[PDB]
Amino acid sequence: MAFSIPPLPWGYDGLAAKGISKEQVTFHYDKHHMGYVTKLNAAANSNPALAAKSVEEIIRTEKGPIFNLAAQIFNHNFYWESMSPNGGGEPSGKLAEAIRASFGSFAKFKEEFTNAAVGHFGSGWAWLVQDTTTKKLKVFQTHDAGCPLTEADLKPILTCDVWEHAYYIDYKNDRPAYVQTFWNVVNWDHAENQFTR
Amino acid sequence: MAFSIPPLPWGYDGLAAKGISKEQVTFHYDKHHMGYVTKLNAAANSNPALAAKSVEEIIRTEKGPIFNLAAQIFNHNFYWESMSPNGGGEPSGKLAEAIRASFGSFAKFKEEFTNAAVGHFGSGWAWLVQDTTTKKLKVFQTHDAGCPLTEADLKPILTCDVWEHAYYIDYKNDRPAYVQTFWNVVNWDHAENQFTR
Ligand SMILES: [Fe+3]
Ligand SMILES: [Fe+3]
Repeated sequence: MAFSIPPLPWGYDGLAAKGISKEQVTFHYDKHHMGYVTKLNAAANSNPALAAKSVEEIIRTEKGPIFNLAAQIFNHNFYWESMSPNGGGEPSGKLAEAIRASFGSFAKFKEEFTNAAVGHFGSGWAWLVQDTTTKKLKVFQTHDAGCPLTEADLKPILTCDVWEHAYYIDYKNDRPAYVQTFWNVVNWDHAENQFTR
Repeated sequence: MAFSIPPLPWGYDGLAAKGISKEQVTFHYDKHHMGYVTKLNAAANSNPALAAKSVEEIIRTEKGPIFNLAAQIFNHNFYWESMSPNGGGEPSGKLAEAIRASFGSFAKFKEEFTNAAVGHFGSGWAWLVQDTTTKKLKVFQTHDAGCPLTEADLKPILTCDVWEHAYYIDYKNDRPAYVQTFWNVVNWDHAENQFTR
């Protein structure tokens, strides 16, 4: 039973106190996120070769509907880890310095990331990524199930899901208020560990 | 103040007895549909030439965010017309015959359209269109704000919005159930009129 996903890092109701409700997290994880696993497992049932590949291996090598499934699996995993009930505020140490050295300031990064997340048209993802050659951090968008892992030199640090299902239950059309909530839950512990390796 | 949209053909609660609630229609129309109009009016404020263009002219000639706004305006206008509190069932007369002449049967058409609507990944639109050269009817998908008017010989007949905001209030993740509701409100009167010209 080929593919699985980790449990939510902080439980179904983990972000309720900070603006992402138990109901919002339940539909998103149980229906959307697990739905991809379900569909991937069905594809894997008749293809032993596919079943033996990691989600990351699939993202790097596959195309079409099967790519979208693995990509969405990784993106959602990374999304839940990008948030915490103890998130928010600004980072410190290595990451905070790197943000300054790439964006000029935290405020400027926050502006660019907000503008990317709020401005994305249709279904997609706002990322903080690092260029592994230059070591520069950048804001980076993907559309639909796009994933920075398909680009040779990009290492994801953080992501915010901006598909409508990520926020529709709590925020309806109001994605700006959702993104403001993302800033209150953003997990700098996870981001720092991604940055460091 | 340059652009406007028609009122809902059948009122905010018009489809509530057939599976699309007042709430769902209110957010879709008041927030999403009218939101495009507001954003297009802001672009038109400083650009008298754009302000004097029809939405269809913009769809055929402009590119980028301004295209997306006009195309979404047209597409949503067409969507509301594509439904009716008196819709559902099967067409009659000229359109019913043309459906048979293009798909082999109404059932086959319905299967193909349902598969398109349900299967569309990310944000988009399922359409019935006519090729104005061959006269043949086809199921045709657009992604994001894509609009059949950008292709020379396609005339739209009907559309179902499959952006998550179109169904998320009433149906959450369950797009299949939403598409089944679409079949109960589909407006053959609008379809027939688009077909005949
Ligand atoms: Fe999602
Ligand atoms: Fe819509």
